Amino acid sequence: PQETLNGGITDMLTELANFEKNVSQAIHKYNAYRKAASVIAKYPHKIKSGAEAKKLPGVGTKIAEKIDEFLATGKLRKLEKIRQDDTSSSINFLTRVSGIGPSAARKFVDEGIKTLEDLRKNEDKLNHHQRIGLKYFGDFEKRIPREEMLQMQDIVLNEVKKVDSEYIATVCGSFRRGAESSGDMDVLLTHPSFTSESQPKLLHQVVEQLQKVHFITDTLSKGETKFMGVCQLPSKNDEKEYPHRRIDIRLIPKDQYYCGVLYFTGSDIFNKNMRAHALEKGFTINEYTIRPLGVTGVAGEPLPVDSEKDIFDYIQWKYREPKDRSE
DNA sequence: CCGACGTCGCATCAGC
DNA sequence: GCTGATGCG
DNA sequence: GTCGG
Ligand code: NA
Ligand code: NA
Repeated sequence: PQETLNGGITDMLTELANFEKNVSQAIHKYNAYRKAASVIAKYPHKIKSGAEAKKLPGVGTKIAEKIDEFLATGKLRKLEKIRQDDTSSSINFLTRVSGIGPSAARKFVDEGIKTLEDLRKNEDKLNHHQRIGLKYFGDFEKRIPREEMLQMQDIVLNEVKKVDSEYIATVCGSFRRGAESSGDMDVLLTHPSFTSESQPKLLHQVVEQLQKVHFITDTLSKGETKFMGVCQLPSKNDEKEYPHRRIDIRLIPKDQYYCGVLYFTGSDIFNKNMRAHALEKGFTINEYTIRPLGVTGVAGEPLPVDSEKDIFDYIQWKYREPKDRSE
């Protein structure tokens, strides 16, 4: 619908969510508030009362009472109190640094480290990831327009093919689904020589090549199947430099690749629905495999999958393009 | 009432 | 040194 | 916090 409709409510809930996650360390309270904000963000009416909102799935008595207070007064007392409280605001703010989660942010604030300037003054208290998150603080909160994501895809597919024309690489996420912008880049990689019953630097070689051409600029973490790092499109010799961007690269067994591509293409709602329909047809899908279910509920051996459509055929569903996987 | 709520690879730390 | 827990994305 | 066994 429209922000003007329930943006005040959805903004209030998202702020309460962040405080649960970052200050309370109550991840489930956080996900509850976020779910409430999302169902409400999709409701195509300006909500008039908590009782109206409570009909919606994920809004309960508490959030109904909060909505009543917000509508009548324009604010939530408890959010106003958290907002001004120096400890809570600082903890919440510091978690915006990649690699600083609620635990580190609490420790920093417990010793007087509250601001980016405080972090910048205390480099030796930061691990390598947190230093990189600090270095690119502003860049990492920017969205990536699709035209840039295309240019980034072009570099990644070219360099991957240059290492070995046998690699398969798929940029997934909302971008795959036609998203006009993105938050990071999620690259899924496989090779025929890598199966579930068969890593030989096949991830390292792609990362190295991407580093050798100066696309990947920093490494947050890297092992034999998952890389998290920083990348940046090349400038134009005389043009504002592009911002640095977060990029993940996953190496997946070939026999699990299209289940991985399906899963990490999403959306989250679409995945829940396809998983649900799959159970009601006798199958279980996870990020790795589709397996048939016995009459007693015992999952059998994973079934051969060589394309996304294969999965749809198993469950007797017509192939849905990434565009049409919003839900 | 009261437990579930998504999963996991990797970096780092606790403990031995 | 090694194994397991915890934090984090 | 919300849901549901
Ligand atoms: Na409800
Ligand atoms: Na963070």
